[PDB]
Amino acid sequence: DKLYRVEYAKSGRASCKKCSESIPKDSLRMAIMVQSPMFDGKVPHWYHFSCFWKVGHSIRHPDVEVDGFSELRWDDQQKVKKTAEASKKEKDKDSKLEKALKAQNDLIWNIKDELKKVCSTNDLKELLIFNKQQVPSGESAILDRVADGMVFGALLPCEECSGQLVFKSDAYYCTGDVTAWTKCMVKTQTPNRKEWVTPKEFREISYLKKLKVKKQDRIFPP
Amino acid sequence: AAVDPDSGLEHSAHVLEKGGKVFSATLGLVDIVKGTNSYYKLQLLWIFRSWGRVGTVIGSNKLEQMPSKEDAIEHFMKLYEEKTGNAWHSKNFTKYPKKFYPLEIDKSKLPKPVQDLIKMIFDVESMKKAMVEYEIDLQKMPLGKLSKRQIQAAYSILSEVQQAVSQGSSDSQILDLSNRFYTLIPHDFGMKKPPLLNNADSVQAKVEMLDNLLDIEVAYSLLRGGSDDSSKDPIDVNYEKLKTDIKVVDRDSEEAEIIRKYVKNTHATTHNAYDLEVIDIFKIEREGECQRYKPFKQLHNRRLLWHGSRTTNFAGILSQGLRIAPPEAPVTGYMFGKGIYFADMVSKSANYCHTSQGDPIGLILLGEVALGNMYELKHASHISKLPKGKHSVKGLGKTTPDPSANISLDGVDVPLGTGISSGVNDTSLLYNEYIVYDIAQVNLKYLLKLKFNFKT
DNA sequence: GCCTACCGGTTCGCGAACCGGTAGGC
DNA sequence: GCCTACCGGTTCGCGAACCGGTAGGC
Ligand SMILES: NC(=O)c1cccc2c1O/C(=C\c1ccc(OCCN3CCOCC3)cc1)C2=O
Ligand SMILES: [Zn+2]
Ligand SMILES: [Zn+2]
Repeated sequence: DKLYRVEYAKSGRASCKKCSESIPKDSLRMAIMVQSPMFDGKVPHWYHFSCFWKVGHSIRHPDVEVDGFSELRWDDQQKVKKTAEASKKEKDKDSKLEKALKAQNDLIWNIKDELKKVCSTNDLKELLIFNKQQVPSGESAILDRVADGMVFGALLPCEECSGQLVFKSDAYYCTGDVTAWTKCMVKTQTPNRKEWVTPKEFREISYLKKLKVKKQDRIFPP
Repeated sequence: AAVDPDSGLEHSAHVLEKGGKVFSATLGLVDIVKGTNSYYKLQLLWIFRSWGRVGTVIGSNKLEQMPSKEDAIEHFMKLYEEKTGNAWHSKNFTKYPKKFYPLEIDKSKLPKPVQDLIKMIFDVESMKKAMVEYEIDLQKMPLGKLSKRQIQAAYSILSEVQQAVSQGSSDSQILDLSNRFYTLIPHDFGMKKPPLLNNADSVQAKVEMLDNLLDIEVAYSLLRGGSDDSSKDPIDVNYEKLKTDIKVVDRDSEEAEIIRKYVKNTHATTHNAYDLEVIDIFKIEREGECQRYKPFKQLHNRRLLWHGSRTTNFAGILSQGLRIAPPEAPVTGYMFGKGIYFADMVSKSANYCHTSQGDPIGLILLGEVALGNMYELKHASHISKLPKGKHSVKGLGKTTPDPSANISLDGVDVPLGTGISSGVNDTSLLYNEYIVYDIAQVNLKYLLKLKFNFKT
């Protein structure tokens, strides 16, 4: 959908379009989506984050233009936001929300790499299956949904198509199929969901849940 | 089908088939939201895979020799199911999420004006250009004959869209039919998204496309065939295929003056964009059209009326006569349902020739259409069954050719008077329409060739 | 009756190699 | 769309070693 794309390298394999060296794994990298000559589909032209700003591209507002911006770590978002460039109650709720937005961002990130330290992929796969959740393709995406599951709740099936809703940037988009020919287009900020049930098998669940986690709903950007 | 020349082994090894089922399928997949609009041709020559975005250089292919012939079936049926979702054999097909859907592939002794008539109506490259504006795939549609059952389903999808549009159905409902249609009939939009079929005239535009597309494949069906023996001439072979007796009415003829009067007189005051000019008059006589019309020579109120259509259609109109729209097709565009439409004014009919400043010449018909006891209507109304004792329908217009100057012609009433006000003015039509709901009621008399003079 | 140097054959341990399913790349 | 580097899971290959049967010596 978007022209640009930012994420942490899913593998230290892809090369950089400008300098032509291997972009290392788990490193901040940016892309520009182009039409592939070989097949009918868009393809990312990956750049080193350092090399991205010398090609001449100038993203005015990263949060609205670049994809995967909200999924990044809070401090890394500010690096993109700054590098892109180179009343009492109103400002209070405005400032205090950004405090709670950071609070939510690095809460999930603390929870994400906590599971990466303790649990293998097969544990995280069977975590989602136990909660009646669709297991996604990808390592990063699996713990992203497990962390989403634990903090907010196990997502109930869709109203019409009975598919799986997924958090994407600014809302929960339905990824199911209203029919064989077309994909479902349900979208919401307040989806339906029961409470996340961890199985008995968790000797470090008391450590992860002890990280000051109370009941709260997903907060979104302005 | 034959071998795809993208392999490079087209005139070397034949495409294989196991008894009945031919090991060759051309798949398609479109998602209007994503914008994807792709093809996927699979063949078993060696196995050959072709893929890309329909109507563009985007894509690639892979020719690959097999270890053996039984491994070919293994590789073919596996690739097939992986891409399409279903098995190679099935009772009825079922589409699957993000999987593909298979598309169902199947010295001349005559006058100079008559030779030009065949020259005009059998030039198929002119018919190809005609489809370019519709955005039909130009690449492999001439060699790749799209199935009859396929086009009927494509018609059905269009009729479902109009039904969905009429009663303001869901966007998803519309999204599906728009997806379904462009999958079933491959379009060429280039690098931009397929547009949603949400309008009332968009379905009509795509309905007209199918009507024209059909007649081109019919024009091919005539052209491709016969008995290629060294005796007759090339133009004569195509003349005999038309299955009609065409003659040239001389300009000195007294009946020719009547037609030129009928052209000159019945030009519309509102249609002042162009000016007609009769190049030729052809007297036309179809094979057995008098045998089927005999019944309606008993019928009263017979009128010699105009009927225009694309130069591409006249290849089929001569061979099969004037035909009513199929039952699967949508009723959109028609004023009073599916049937043969006629007009008393040459101009109103002449608009259906679809001529431009670049393409000046155009063909228009004159048929002895047995109207009989007429059912007169003012406003538009989609009728299914006619009222009792009525053999035709009439759309009452504001302007009508002078009824006190209606000249006769071989026992046929020719209304070649100039325009005056009608009896009733509570209508939503400016000019008259004459509708027959039976192909037997029409009998084509004259075919004209008209030059259009615009001002640009 | 002992002891023991020598030999054929089974087991055991561990890294190389193999492999099918797949997430990432273009 | 297809290609392929990566992952875990099992197998495979081969030398050390373990072990029992034995025949030349005293
Ligand atoms: N074309 C005419 O001679 C004509 C003249 C005056 C009025 C109308 C005409 O046509 C109307 C509508 C119309 C025209 C063509 C058409 O074609 C449907 C497909 N057929 C094309 C010919 O071969 C059979 C199939 C459908 C509606 C009209 O309302
Ligand atoms: Zn670089
Ligand atoms: Zn849904």
